[PDB]
Amino acid sequence: RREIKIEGDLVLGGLFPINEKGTGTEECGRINEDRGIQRLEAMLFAIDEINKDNYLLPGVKLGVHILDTCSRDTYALEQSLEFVRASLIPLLIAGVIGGSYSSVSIQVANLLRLFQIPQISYASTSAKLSDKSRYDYFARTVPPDFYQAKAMAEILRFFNWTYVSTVASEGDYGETGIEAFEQEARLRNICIATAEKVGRSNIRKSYDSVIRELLQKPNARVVVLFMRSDDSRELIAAANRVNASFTWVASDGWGAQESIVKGSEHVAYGAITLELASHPVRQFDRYFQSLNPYNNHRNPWFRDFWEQKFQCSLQNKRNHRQVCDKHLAIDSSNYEQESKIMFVVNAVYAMAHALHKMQRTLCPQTTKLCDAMKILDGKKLYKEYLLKIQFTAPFNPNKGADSIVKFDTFGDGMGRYNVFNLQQTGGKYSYLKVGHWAETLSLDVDSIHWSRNSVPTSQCSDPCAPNEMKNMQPGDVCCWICIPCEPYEYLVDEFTCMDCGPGQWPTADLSGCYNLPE
Amino acid sequence: FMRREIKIEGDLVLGGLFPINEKGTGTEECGRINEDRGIQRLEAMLFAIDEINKDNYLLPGVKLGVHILDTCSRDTYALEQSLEFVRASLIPLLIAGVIGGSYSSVSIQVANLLRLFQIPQISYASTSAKLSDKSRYDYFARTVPPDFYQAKAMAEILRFFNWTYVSTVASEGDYGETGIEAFEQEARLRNICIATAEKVGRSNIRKSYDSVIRELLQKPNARVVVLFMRSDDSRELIAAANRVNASFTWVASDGWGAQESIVKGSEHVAYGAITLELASHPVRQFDRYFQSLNPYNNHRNPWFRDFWEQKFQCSLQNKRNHRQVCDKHLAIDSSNYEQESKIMFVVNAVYAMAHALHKMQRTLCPQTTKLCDAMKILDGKKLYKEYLLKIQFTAPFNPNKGADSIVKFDTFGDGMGRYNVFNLQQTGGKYSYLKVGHWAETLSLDVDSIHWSRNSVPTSQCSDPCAPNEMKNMQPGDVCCWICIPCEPYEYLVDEFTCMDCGPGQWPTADLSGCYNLPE
Ligand SMILES: *[C@@H]1O[C@H](CO)[C@@H](O)[C@H](O)[C@H]1NC(C)=O
Ligand SMILES: *[C@@H]1O[C@H](CO)[C@@H](O)[C@H](O)[C@H]1NC(C)=O
Ligand SMILES: N[C@H](C(=O)O)C1[C@@H](C(=O)O)[C@@H]1C(=O)O
Ligand SMILES: N[C@H](C(=O)O)C1[C@@H](C(=O)O)[C@@H]1C(=O)O
Repeated sequence: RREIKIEGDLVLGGLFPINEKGTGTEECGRINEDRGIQRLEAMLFAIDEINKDNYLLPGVKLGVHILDTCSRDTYALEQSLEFVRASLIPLLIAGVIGGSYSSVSIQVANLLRLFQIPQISYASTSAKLSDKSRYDYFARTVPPDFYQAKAMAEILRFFNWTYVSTVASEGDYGETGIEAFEQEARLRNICIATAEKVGRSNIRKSYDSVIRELLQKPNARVVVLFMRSDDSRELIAAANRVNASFTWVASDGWGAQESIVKGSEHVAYGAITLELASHPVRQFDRYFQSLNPYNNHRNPWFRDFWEQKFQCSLQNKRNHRQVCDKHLAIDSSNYEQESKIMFVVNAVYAMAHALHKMQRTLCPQTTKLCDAMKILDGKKLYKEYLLKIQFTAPFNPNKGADSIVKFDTFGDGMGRYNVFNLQQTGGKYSYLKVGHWAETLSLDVDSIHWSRNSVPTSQCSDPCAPNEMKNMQPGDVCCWICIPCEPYEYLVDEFTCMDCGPGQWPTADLSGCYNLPE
Repeated sequence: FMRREIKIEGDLVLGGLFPINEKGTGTEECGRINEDRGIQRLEAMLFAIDEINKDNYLLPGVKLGVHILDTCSRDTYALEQSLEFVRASLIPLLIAGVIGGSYSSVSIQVANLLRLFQIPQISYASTSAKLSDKSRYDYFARTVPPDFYQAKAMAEILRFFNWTYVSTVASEGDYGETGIEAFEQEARLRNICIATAEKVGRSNIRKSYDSVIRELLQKPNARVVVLFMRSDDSRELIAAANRVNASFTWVASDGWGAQESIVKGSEHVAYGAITLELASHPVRQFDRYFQSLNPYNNHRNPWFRDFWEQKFQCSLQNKRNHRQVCDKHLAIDSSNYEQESKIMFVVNAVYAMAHALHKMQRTLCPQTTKLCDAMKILDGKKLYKEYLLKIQFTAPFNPNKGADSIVKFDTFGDGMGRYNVFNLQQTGGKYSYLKVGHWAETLSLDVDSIHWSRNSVPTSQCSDPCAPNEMKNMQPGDVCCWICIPCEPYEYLVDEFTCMDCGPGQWPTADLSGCYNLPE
């Protein structure tokens, strides 16, 4: 029963997948270091900054009530009940920052709307959340996968990968994400060899079984992935067991996390992944690296985090071995800012700017929470927050690279993505930015390192022999057969053989006909 | 400081929600006791549970407990209270299902909460059509029909008496608005125009209502006013009309229904009103039960005392600093109590949940009549889809079995769309409601037994009637309003809307019905 409760004049609830999904009968498992602990600290970071800022909510201290979602929608939902009992020890919640997984953000959203509690997600990308008729108190600093799916399909359409396999996570993230892709695929004449999907309480066999099925479609060497972070790790490990090798094209679920490929790097080599377009928040690196078990007591999960990151033990762990060097530290050699940290910070600041404007509007005489704001109107708040437009928390260089945080009419963020390629050049494995997507695809193909040093081929059928075969399309529009032609016929075009006619014969290259002698 | 509730343990527990108290006015959350739709309905659930707990053929071996809460007639409050039902699935009683919501707004919000934890819910009075949408309210069912039908019965009654020009007033919320929306659609199809569409709502005071009356008055021709309002709001509107002594022929939905409490203190303003209510029949055994209740033998209902003091204008030792202690011989009886119109639906709702749990226990626990391990943790999703397919004869408390006394649900989880039409009379010096018809699929009513307002069957049309002596009825663009064109002295009225030349040698009769020959 861990949580972070910090009092304040106004309190923001927070939800993070601090722990991985519990396996079997347990509800929570291992620590999610980057997407759990880091992101949690980024909200703590943002709250601290805002509490030191004399121009944003001066006179109104922001507190928090942060809870673990353990990467499970049902668990996050039960936890969230904590945010609403509040409006009846318990802290009144002005708004909630959170949900990483779309499924948890959705369920939490169905609960928070009942009590008019605004919610801002910093990572939930499902297109379902754009529906303001169902999630009317939900907003997010990231875009809907309606766009990510387009970026992925256009990438395949570029390298002409017309025959691919897809595996998607069960849940609102993977399923709706994969559906969007399928639609985008059709429109670009891309066929799906086989559509697999893993899900809830799935064990090895479920994944091993997916690898087998992918293998049963040898021609489909490129496999599209729209899977949760946890499931991705599982699928990669499975491929590693039977040493399966495909060119992976995964969504942000996998993203640019090295943790997903750890221990199966050669299997994911050459993979192409996507992640929302972002830039690290510099002041955050300083904050996070200054954290250690001695100065960070407000984060009840930090000790378990520390022990797992460094393979520790102090006096607060199970019956293990190897105590830990008091000189260990989070630093430039073992830490790298999580890709979505920026969105966590701007989500919190968005809520703050929305409360600030509301306080200036209802409390014109003081900087304090006046009686008129004693009981917040969350409906108004949400429609005082949707219209917000401000420059990304100080923590962002320039102001011309469109560093403005604001929301769509659907409460969504801008659909900008970056494309990455998992390389290893320097002995070590890393993600290199090899392109991006803003409205049209963009990537310099020369910097990409493929699997098996060769740009992958993923088509239904083998290419026809030149010397004489014509391309023949059967019933579908992806597969075909090759029909060698009569020695006296030439290829008027790729799919049609025609008689050169009397006195004539086809040219060595079969492009035309030359006259016969004798 | 003291938030009351009823907690009775059992092998299985049913949550309950009833508007025991009226909406609180101003800063307070709850107000006066709602006697009929509050206390009665509450006790009808306690009644049903007792009977079930004595029935050896229904849930024998499994005692039903309850967790009944007050909604104070407010969705937000009902919502906060319901949280109690979900925390339970984590002192607290585990909820197998919830019986409740009277007002649609509370049933809807509660349904939005309960579905998240797959807790089945059966409402005994919420009629909003929205609730038929199993894509949003997938854990909700009800023993009553959607107003999709009630609105049709109302529009067909107007179309009958040719009331083509009417005003409407709807309560803000899912009951009044969706209800009035259905009527508006039904009206158009039957060529009925709406003079003015008013609507009262949340935190509304006198002026909001007085203002509605004034606007109704600004449409004198529309003498018939259609109402689709909550009980509480209805009472306000009628009180408002009573102040400026405004008089219209009211056609109200079940919200008003056949409650005498709505008209009390303004009976002459509501005289001749026509109201609808769901077709039901009193549950005889309940009369006996409710009548045997008194502050001495009914300690399990923590609201009964307040109830008592208000019904009789009492005081004992558990009340404010008032006067007049109360006669220890008072008693609820045939002279001061009449079964609330929807009691039958509360009993059936509760019985439906029991039958659903009963069938599930017989299925999952084949060796005993006890709640076996297999059912220690109920699968609410299954319960709901074991409960939707339920079909049984109305709790013993219903005579015959041929008048279709079978409780079941639509594919939408709704009940059957059958209504009764009532007329507010006063013949015997006292005001009362008289059944003057009913609606099953087609309207039906014997016009002769109806007592109208101002002893004359109302006229509710757009334009003033044409002068006889020479005017012809003329229809412009719509089918509700018209203009009257006096005719030439040499024209007669071949028909109400047509003037024709009598032709040479002839001249129209004083009456204008024909032409007579000219002398000279
Ligand atoms: C097939 O893909 C290659 C690789 O980008 C490209 O050069 C070529 O133009 C494409 N051909 C088709 C079918 O458009
Ligand atoms: C309604 O109008 C019809 C047709 O004009 C008429 O026959 C009927 O009597 C009217 N209904 C009543 C009873 O007012
Ligand atoms: N975009 C993911 C989702 O909406 O579910 C979210 C990823 C993240 O936390 O960055 C998590 C996921 O892997 O699904
Ligand atoms: N049928 C009403 C509704 O759906 O809201 C319900 C009436 C009742 O409790 O009998 C209450 C109301 O007044 O609206």
